[PDB]
Amino acid sequence: AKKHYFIIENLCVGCGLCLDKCPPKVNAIGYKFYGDVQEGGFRCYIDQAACISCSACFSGDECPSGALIEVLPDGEVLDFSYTPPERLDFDLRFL
Amino acid sequence: VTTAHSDYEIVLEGGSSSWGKVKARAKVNAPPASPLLPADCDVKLNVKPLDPAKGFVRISAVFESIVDSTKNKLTIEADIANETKERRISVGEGMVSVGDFSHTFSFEGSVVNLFYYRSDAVRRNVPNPIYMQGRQFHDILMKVPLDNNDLIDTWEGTVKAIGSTGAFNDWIRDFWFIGPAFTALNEGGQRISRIEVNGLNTESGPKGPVGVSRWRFSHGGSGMVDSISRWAELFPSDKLNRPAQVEAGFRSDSQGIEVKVDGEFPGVSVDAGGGLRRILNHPLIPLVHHGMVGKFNNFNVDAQLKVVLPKGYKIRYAAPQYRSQNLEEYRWSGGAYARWVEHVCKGGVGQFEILYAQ
Amino acid sequence: GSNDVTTAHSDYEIVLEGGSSSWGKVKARAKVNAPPASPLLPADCDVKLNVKPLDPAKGFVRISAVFESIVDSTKNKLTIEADIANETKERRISVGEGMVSVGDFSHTFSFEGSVVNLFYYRSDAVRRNVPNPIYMQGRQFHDILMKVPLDNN
Amino acid sequence: QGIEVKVDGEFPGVSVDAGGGLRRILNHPLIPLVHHGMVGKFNNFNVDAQLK
Amino acid sequence: YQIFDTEKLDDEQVVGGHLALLGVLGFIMGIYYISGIQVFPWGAPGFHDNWFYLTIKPRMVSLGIDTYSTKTADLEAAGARLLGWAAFHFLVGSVLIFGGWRHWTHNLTNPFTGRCGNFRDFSAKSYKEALGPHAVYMSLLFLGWGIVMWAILGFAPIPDFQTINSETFMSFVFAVIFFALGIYWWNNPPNAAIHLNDDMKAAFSVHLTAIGYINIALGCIAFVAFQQPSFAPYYKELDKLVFYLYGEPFNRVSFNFSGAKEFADFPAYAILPKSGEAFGMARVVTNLIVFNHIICGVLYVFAGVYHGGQYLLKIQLNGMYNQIKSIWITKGRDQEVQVKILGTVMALCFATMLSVYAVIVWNTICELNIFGTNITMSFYWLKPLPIFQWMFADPSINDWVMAHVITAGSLFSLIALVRIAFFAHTSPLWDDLGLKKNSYSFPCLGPVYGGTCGVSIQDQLWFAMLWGIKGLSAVCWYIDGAWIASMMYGVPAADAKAWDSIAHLHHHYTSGIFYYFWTETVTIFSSSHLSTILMIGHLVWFISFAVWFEDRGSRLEGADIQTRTIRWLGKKFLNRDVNFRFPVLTISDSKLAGTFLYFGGTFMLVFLFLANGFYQTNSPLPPPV
Amino acid sequence: SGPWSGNAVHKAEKYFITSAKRDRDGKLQIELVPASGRRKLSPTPEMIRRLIDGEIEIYILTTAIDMNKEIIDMENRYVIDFDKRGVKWTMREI
Ligand code: BCL
Ligand code: BCL
Ligand code: BCL
Ligand code: G2O
Ligand code: G2O
Ligand code: SF4
Ligand code: SF4
Ligand code: SF4
Ligand SMILES: [Ca+2]
Repeated sequence: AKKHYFIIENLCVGCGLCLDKCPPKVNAIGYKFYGDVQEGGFRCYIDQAACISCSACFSGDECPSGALIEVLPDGEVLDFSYTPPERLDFDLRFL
Repeated sequence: VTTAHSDYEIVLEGGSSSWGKVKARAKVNAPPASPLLPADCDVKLNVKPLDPAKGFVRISAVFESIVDSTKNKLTIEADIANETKERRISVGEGMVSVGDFSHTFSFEGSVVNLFYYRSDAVRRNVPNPIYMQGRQFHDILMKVPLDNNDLIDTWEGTVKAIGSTGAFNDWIRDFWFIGPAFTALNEGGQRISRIEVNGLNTESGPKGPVGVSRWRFSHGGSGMVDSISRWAELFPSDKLNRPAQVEAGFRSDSQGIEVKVDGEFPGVSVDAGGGLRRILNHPLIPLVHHGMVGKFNNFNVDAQLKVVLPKGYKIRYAAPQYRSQNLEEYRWSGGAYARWVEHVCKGGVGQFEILYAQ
Repeated sequence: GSNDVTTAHSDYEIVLEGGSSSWGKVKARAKVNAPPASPLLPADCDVKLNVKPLDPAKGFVRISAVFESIVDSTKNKLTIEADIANETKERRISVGEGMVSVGDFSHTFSFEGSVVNLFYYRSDAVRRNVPNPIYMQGRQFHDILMKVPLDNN
Repeated sequence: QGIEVKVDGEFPGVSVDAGGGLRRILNHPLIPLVHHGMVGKFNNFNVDAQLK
Repeated sequence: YQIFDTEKLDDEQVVGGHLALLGVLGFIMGIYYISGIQVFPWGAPGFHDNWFYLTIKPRMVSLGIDTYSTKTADLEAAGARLLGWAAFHFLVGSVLIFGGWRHWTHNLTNPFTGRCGNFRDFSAKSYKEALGPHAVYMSLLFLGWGIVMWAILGFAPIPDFQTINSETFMSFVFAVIFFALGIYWWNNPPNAAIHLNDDMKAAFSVHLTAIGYINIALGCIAFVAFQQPSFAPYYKELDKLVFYLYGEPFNRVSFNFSGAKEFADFPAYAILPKSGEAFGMARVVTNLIVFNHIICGVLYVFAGVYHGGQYLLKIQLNGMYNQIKSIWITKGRDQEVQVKILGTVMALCFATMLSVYAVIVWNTICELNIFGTNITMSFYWLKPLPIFQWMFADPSINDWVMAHVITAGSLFSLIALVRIAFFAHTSPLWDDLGLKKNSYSFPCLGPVYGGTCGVSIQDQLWFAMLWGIKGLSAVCWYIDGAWIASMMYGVPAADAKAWDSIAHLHHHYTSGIFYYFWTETVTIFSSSHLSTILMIGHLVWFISFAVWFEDRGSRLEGADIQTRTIRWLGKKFLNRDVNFRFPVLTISDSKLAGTFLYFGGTFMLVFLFLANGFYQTNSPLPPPV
Repeated sequence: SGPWSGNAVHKAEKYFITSAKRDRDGKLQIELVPASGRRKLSPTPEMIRRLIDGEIEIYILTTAIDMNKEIIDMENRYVIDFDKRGVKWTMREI
């Protein structure tokens, strides 16, 4: 359906937590090695011809690198299902 | 001590729907700021879709009260439609009865809402605008049958007052907002302009003469007024595909106040962007208006907000925190929620926001 | 038992100077556990006010002010910087400029202002019978000429 | 859930002559007091403070 | 194992569960009471001594319920009193469990009158309004205990701090102050405001960690108190008694059963009488009581910090972590104090244990005369300062190393606890890259950057427990008199039997750290019961390696291969009898299961060090010249 | 700023380009959408000045080839006007 999910290549670390939640009838998530898997050479990816937009991949809040995005149906791009409100800070000392 | 016992419930619907059920109970042991006691009231609001092609809906309202050994009743029933997104049309009728006196009326009204600006930067830099200044214009034509002696007396006195004095147009605002209401007008953020009378006529009718009056007035706001800043939210003509209701009742006395509210209607939850939805921003006029009676007795607070979501929806960024998750329900009690409840029961307008997704 | 606790912790300091001087240092800390009456939360703000003597012969001084705030995930900034002088003891002249930026939108401005303050009375009995007057009725008149460059749509 | 404040300042006009050789702290401004009074009545609170 | 997690329960179910648990406690205490019976008032030669009752016997003897004698009237009266108290405990426990039923199911209704009850008013809305009346509730418990002693057990309240009448006097003194403190908090609640919102995880974690230090305090208080002359009638009257335990070396029987067995004892397979004064029973019971509260106290501390992290992580995921005024949060919400605070604790931990470990090896080197050294070259002169020599009896070098091993052991575990407290969501390295922690239990992130194992806060809890073993075990050696000052002692190799005399020890410790194992197990091997515990403890412990090594994927290999053998073996040997497909624990379960086998296995064996005798002499061990 | 404000993954506020429509101007439709996705911004030289200093980063989302002035190496060196080179992410599913 709408709102595809689109794992980012350059940020992925290959932890594989994204791959767990995808239903076994849908093997939409896979691996790519192209090198030695100790300096980050087994990044995963999503197959768009099998994905059925479960949101199990995004709504689970598991990606630690922000590699899952879940682009919105019209044009919008997400990175995590909710973000804190970005305040700004200092130091205090009660005299 | 003066404990304040209150009980709240919201129930939502899934999908793209916006309907909701609302339930409320309340109790205080404080004397209401009414110079006549006791005072009781029931309110029925019903609305059904007249027809969706025109956008016309039919809305009814009934009020009964007993104010210090005096029965008062007000019935109104009308048809409303949005002719444009900033014009609204209404045709309705009703009656009012106090004690033994009673009389009917039929009105014919239009309302136009205008904002002072339309800058799109305000639309791309602020995700959740709150204050929005504007002005409303009301054009009313109402007919009342003159059958009682007192109706004829009021009519003749009004004609004489309108003819004789040159300051009727602005002094009418003194009689208009009786008692403390007038004061709220300044503080609640509103400004009522002088009315403009377009002619008082009398014409023969079915049983006798009928007084016809048509008049125009306007009122502006600095943003706190919901009827102006949220002109689009308060009349959800889209989601009214089935009848909706609001049904409340308070019952005051010399020693505390009783409240009881049911309701079911759309517009409870709105889109918040990025797939998340939210409970609608709390209206500000009721808060600041009730703040003018809620500062008379310091009180203890206990309450329980209980929100029920549909399948697969999760609350994220609830500020203040909730206390329990009974697998679909979320409950707020004590602590920061109690502090916020005490804050808003005195006129405070701090934001308690709930975002939910799926 | 009794009602809500909500302690309010605050800390104040004044430091003066001797002689005929009137200078002073002021320091303040404060904390409350109560929800602010802001229909948008959270909200943060910093303010810088600085002033230096432009030159004493004219009486002209230069004053700057910078505001940053984050209001519910929205950065707001306002800068103003101006020169002020007392032309009389009841007229004041100012020439300054600044800018305001919200989110991505931003624009500058330059103003040219005068202010006149008038009291409703000048009775000297009010000056010889009351040692510490408090209330004093009057009216201020502002005359402003501001120019803003039109560059955005 | 509460409010944080932090203020520094250094400027003239803090102390004024009061006649008879005595000086005083300037009379407290009234507009800030009455304006803040419109938000300070919402929660009853406990007070502790230093003035030094 | 998260069926009773806090975010799923409301407030009443906590009260119901607590009442039910109190009832269960009453049942088991009654069970202990009748486990300590000797004669059965009707006369039925009862039970033999077991470690559960021998732990509480001094308290009963102090209260005039049990006794230290073997006569006609004494045992008959003691059995009757114990039966009465056990029955009373059973009754009160049944009532309490019924009340637990009543509070668990939201059913506070009177059975006699058709009345109801609201948990809100009957009162308090938040937990700070509840602190107050609780102090009034506890003032009643102190008041009742003074009444129970005075009315039933005698012991009129008298301020004599050498006999038990002082305890009765104190319970009335405390009821005064807890009541007086109760009213003030009912009118002036205190304020750490954040504990009321998520009050069943935040406030719980603080209490659990606070209880942990309390348990350690009573652990140390008991050790000092029980060795005073005032406590002599109840603790080292144990020495001049004779004990019959279960698992004692029994009356052996030959194959002639004829069969010249044993000493002259009429029962065959009889339990031999064991003297309780050659066996250091007076200290053995004291060690058992003290160590139980110390290890439980430490464990509560680790749990309290761990659950604080579970809450602490949660408020950083929704967004409120930025949103606290409580100073208990702003003092560490900076990421430059955290490095300084963690830096200054990991360096002090470096400076301390390196100092003691240098001393321990140097003493060990000096005995064996390695590299041509004498014992005169050792630190046999590093006594504590004279202003600190009151807290020790016979101050010496053995006390100096102990006082620092505890510090070195404690701060070594504090590193993990701090890293739970601060780096629950982000660490300087994890924010150095672009990375998250999101689950407080995720095992790793993969082999990227060389490996990312055990970074979550649950793993940090495991290492605190594992590092805490060294600190906890150091207590077992010290309270059993083990000479932790050098790692060999009493060994007949070169100079170990010299410590005595060059240091004027004026006592005689059992052995060194290594030689601790060879000694002591002389008695462990003598008992068949203790011998089985030795074998079981070692079997459980090493199984931890099966789940603690980096092998979970390897075990996932064989499970697949196994499934096909039990699949191919039900094929042509027996007919179709097989559908079972082997499960392997996940990494998160592997560490949870591994830590319990490691921690559980090692401390079932520590029991043998304590519950096998004291064996500390007072002979200065003349020189081996 | 502090790790606990905004998102903990990023060192500053991240933006993405989502629209590239040609409206009589070629690339008026640069729609800077933040990571949280509640706004639709534009080049807006104020955004450019806060970009160039330390605080904004933008990315191009391989799902305006020359109109955004690709230069000449590694198939990507996207620059906006003259100053700063908006890095881009890749999502090649093949
Ligand atoms: C209260 C703030 C403004 C105000 C704001 C509005 C708004 C907003 C509207 C009108 C509209 C009307 N107003 Mg006006 N109007 C005000 C003061 C007046 C006064 C007067 C003597 O003061 C008069 C005579 C009128 C007259 C009128 C009619 C011209 C017209 C239709 C009334 C209606 O349908 O009745 C029916 C009467 C009621 C239903 C009573 C209940 C009113 C309360 C506020 C409803 C609460 C809704 C509840 C929270 C949720 C209900 C949901 C249920 C499912 C239905 N207004 C004040 C100054 N007025 C309506 C219009 O546009 O007509 C074209 C319209 O939308
Ligand atoms: C929108 C308001 C409702 C209305 C609601 C009430 C209520 C409520 C009450 C009365 C009451 C009465 N009504 Mg009426 N009344 C209305 C229309 C009329 C008309 C008319 C020619 O239209 C007349 C002659 C009357 C006559 C009477 C008074 C003689 C009588 C008791 C005095 C009183 O306070 O009046 C109040 C007068 C009015 C609210 C407005 C009267 C309108 C005048 C005569 C004609 C319009 C003049 C001017 C252009 C409109 C100004 C705007 C209004 C000030 C808001 N009503 C309109 C339809 N009427 C009382 C009663 O029932 O038992 C004691 C009472 O409590
Ligand atoms: C607030 C009450 C009155 C007000 C009272 C004054 C007073 C009094 C003065 C002006 C003056 C000015 N006002 Mg005016 N003015 C008001 C509303 C306005 C509005 C508006 C849209 O509402 C506008 C555009 C203006 C415009 C102006 C300019 C014509 C002029 C110079 C401003 C300045 O220097 O900027 C600089 C801006 C600031 C520094 C912001 C900080 C303002 C706060 C109040 C300063 C607090 C001082 C602090 C307590 C101590 C500071 C000490 C430090 C050591 C410096 N005023 C309100 C109605 N206005 C000044 C003048 O005379 O020009 C000839 C002047 O003396
Ligand atoms: C970080 C702080 C720790 C310690 C310091 C500590 C010391 C310690 N441990 Mg340990 N340990 C943990 C931590 C520490 N554990 C943790 C976290 C766990 C997991 C829970 C853990 C586990 C186990 C297990 C399973 C066993 C042990 C032992 C065990 C003991 C034997 C080591 C020894 O003899 O040192 C040798 C000691 C000497 C003084 C050397 C003598 C030689 C020559 C003369 C000369 C050698 C040259 C030179 C002196 C060498 C040292 C150089 C130095 C001075 C620069 C020893 C006392 C073993 C035994 O006691 O077995 C009987 C054992 O098998 N632990
Ligand atoms: C006594 C301790 C152990 C076993 C008993 C054993 C059994 C076993 N292990 Mg092991 N193991 C370690 C200890 C033991 N591993 C350690 C300390 C490490 C860390 C170095 C370790 C590591 C690996 C890796 C990496 C792999 C395995 C496997 C693998 C399987 C192979 C299948 C096999 O050989 O059939 C033959 C298997 C048997 C004959 C098992 C029958 C026993 C009888 C019932 C004795 C009773 C056991 C016990 C006393 C009762 C339990 C009571 C307790 C709960 C109170 C097979 C079940 C492999 C698989 O899982 O699949 C192939 C694999 O990859 N390991
Ligand atoms: S949205 Fe569903 S189908 Fe698509 S990758 Fe995620 S889990 Fe698989
Ligand atoms: S969870 Fe995130 S980092 Fe891990 S494989 Fe999936 S996309 Fe990559
Ligand atoms: S061996 Fe285990 S802990 Fe280490 S990186 Fe691999 S999966 Fe993670
Ligand atoms: Ca021993």
